[PDB]
Amino acid sequence: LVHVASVEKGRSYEDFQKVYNAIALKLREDDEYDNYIGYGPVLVRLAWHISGTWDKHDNTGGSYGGTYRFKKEFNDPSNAGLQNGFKFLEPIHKEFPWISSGDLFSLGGVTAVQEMQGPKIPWRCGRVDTPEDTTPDNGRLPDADKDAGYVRTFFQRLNMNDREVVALMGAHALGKTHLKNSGYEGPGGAANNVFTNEFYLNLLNEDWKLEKNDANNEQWDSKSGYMMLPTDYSLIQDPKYLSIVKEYANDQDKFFKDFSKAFEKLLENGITFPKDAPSPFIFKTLEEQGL
Ligand code: HEM
Ligand SMILES: Oc1cccc(F)c1O
Ligand SMILES: Oc1cccc(F)c1O
Repeated sequence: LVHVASVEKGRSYEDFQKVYNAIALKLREDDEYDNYIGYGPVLVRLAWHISGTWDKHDNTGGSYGGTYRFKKEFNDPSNAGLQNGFKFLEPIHKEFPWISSGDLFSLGGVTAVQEMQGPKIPWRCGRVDTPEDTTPDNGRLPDADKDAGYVRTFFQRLNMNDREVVALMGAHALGKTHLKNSGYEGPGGAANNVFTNEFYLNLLNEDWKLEKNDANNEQWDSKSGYMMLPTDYSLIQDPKYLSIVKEYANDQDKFFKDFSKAFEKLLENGITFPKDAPSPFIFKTLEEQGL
């Protein structure tokens, strides 16, 4: 199955920078959400979850078709809590009805990363909505109560290697787990609406204890009041992952560059870009625009 990017008719970089700006201004305005974390982290998780249904074997799922807008995918237990990100983006969809759903959901993630002082993430337009019967079944997103070999095998379906997996997981510096959404509770660090390499530093430097939470699931807790999922902790249990965790803990710029590449790839998996498609866009932040 082939999904060819098709640019929204007549649109160019300036149109998409306007959408970026509207998302960014709303992120600034709606500061109170989730005890003043704001909507940045949930938009990053949304962009990942709409992309992470992809299957390299048959090109099903993926960001292209925008299928999170349909009940089956919206209601995936794995997506619990993401309705908050969807609701955030609704007024943006209303203001800019011409942008496709997959373009909007993925651009929401890019905008959140950059507005949270993360790396620039080049972004390409042209995802096209596909109908309800193209929605992937539930169960393609990963479980958190697993070990390193699970994580490695899982991410092969998304064509991600060890370095790409460890870089993508650095997004777990952002936001928090919520007991009602996932059966895990707590944040992973102190700077959880600023994009940094703190995930790796905390994995290496905190004193972690394996405890049960109030949902009767195991998670790793620090006396600092941080937590890691079992799949997060697996990155320091496996020797190959551990090497890369140490690399990103010791090189902020390398983490930013590798995350940017892996996150763009994640958001673009499944999409064929015509040879004459526009180059990827690099959006200016509000701060760079003096806005
Ligand atoms: C083995 C892979 C992964 C597992 C099992 C996993 C699991 C989870 C779980 C259980 C939560 C908590 C959800 C909640 O309770 O609200 C969460 C949060 C989050 N995840 Fe992951 N995830 C993984 C990979 C990723 C990746 C690849 C990204 C993006 C690059 C990502 C970004 C986030 C973000 C930003 C949050 C915070 C959401 C918020 O604060 O609302 N995750 N993840
Ligand atoms: O209906 C929608 C609301 C928010 C974002 C979208 F992409 C939508 O299709
Ligand atoms: O380990 C974590 C995963 C997602 C969000 C967080 F806040 C975490 O500490």
